[PDB]
Amino acid sequence: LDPVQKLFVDKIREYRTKRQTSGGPVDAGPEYQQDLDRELFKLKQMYGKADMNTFPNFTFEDPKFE
Amino acid sequence: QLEEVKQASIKQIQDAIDMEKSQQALVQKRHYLFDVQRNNIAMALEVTYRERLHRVYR
Repeated sequence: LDPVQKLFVDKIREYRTKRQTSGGPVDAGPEYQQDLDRELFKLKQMYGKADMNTFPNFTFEDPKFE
Repeated sequence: QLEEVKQASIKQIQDAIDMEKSQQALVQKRHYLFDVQRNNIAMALEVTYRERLHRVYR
């Protein structure tokens, strides 16, 4: 997260300023939002379009052999 | 004379064997059949409930 103090002081300082804001963590930026929504689609494909907030359920059966 | 002696000897033990072999089998094997299938039936269902508890949680 942190190394070279001579740059680092300013650089890290600007990063925290981000966190210290709630119009986004200082801003967000369209570009990210566009990709987010895309990437969000894809991984739903990755593991099917059910919603794993709920779990599966099954049904039951039998037949006579002879 | 000696022919007839053996002819009934054959036929008699023949029907002894085949009938007694029929008798012994039927009990066990039919007892067999009932329990085998029940087996099969029941098994399936064990799995089917279970698997699912996996599938779902996954």
